[PDB]
Amino acid sequence: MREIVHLQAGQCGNQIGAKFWEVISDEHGIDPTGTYHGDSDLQLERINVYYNEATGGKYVPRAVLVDLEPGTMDSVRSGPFGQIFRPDNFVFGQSGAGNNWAKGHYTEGAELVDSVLDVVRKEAESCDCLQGFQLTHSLGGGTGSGMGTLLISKIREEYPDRIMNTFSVVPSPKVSDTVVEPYNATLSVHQLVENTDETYCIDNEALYDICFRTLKLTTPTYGDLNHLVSATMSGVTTCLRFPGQLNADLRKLAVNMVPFPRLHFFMPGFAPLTSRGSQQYRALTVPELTQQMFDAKNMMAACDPRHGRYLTVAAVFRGRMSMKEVDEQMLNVQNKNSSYFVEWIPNNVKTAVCDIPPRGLKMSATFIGNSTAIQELFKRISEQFTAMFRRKAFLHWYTGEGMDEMEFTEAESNMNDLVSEYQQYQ
Amino acid sequence: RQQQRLLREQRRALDCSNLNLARQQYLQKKQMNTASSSQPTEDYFSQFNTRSR
Repeated sequence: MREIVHLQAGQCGNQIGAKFWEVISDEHGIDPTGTYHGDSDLQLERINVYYNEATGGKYVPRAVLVDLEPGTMDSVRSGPFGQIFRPDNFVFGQSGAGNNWAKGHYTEGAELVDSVLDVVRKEAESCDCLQGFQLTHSLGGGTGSGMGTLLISKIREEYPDRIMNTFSVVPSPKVSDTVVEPYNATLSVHQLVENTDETYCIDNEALYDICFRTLKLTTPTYGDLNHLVSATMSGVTTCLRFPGQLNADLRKLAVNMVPFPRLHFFMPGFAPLTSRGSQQYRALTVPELTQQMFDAKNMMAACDPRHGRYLTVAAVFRGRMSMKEVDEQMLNVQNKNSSYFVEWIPNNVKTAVCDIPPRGLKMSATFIGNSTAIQELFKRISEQFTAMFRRKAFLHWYTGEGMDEMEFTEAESNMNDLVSEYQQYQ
Repeated sequence: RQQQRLLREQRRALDCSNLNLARQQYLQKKQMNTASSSQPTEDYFSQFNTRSR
């Protein structure tokens, strides 16, 4: 009765969406064929938030799968959990987007956006009270960033009052794997700013930085970065599914977080990350989650919040804990250092507590901070957009799809205002 | 004099009652203290081996 419709597009979208549904299914006791084999009863109580119903105790997810080529839809169906997705939910074209924004947004995606909008309208009209949507896509691509911002513009004009959440993978310039990456990212942030209620900024550099430094993985891979993203994608929805002592759904975490409508770019972090060797040296308590939840070597964005000021802060706890030790640590972190916390908000931290911890741990947490220090991510894109654009570097790929040079001009000034909308609070 | 003796007896009976209550509360908090603090099993380690992309 508070359903969430999950949408994801691209190779980045379908490879986070494949790992995310591996995490929810374990957490609700669903086998790789769809039958409930759990042990407790609270797993089956609110399974309809993410899962539909079929014949014979079979739960098929409420997920929509979009791509512009059939090459990444076959690695989804050939995985461990590929047989639980409904076969109609795969929507795929026949020729790709080619790392082009405009083919995803005007040429190849416009003939495909009217076939996905049939699927999501079939599932949004099967929920008693749909809480909101989700996206998981990539801004450094052609179908995540081109068609994925064409669904958002088309969903928000048909279901406008709901929640439109995204988990965007913004590009990183230290580890970058596409020449024409600054053109796709600049033309999409202009479209995210007016059409999303929330947006979590994830950089692949800041996910490699955790596996080398914190988890001490000698071989990080894309299958291990997608579990850090999926663990915090289910930590924000944990009180819609399990009882607690202080609940928080998705709409409550957006009331206490965005003071002005254009300032909704967050930065996630997940608290108990521990290596195999240093496992036995740590007595994990409430003080030893809030030291890692708030640490600047832990954020899932390649920006340092010691250069800015926290506008607001979230904290979503799990596990059977005490409401006094949780509440004295949020007051403690505010009062020691008042240069990093803004002054026209007197209490910046919002806290929530659930009761059912994740698989294998007995306590966990999640940090969603709203920092002024996220403006150093857009400025660094916009020094490489206009380094290229003064010479008109790769522009003939884009103008030949039916664009103009003003679309590059209007989506550069409109993102340089979001820098100077954040610049007046630091 | 007999009513004063009765008052002393009632106070002693109540004191023995909350003495036994004190013992059972001590055992209650002694199994409360061991069930908050968490340790991770092998189920927390085994997911980071899988996946080769």
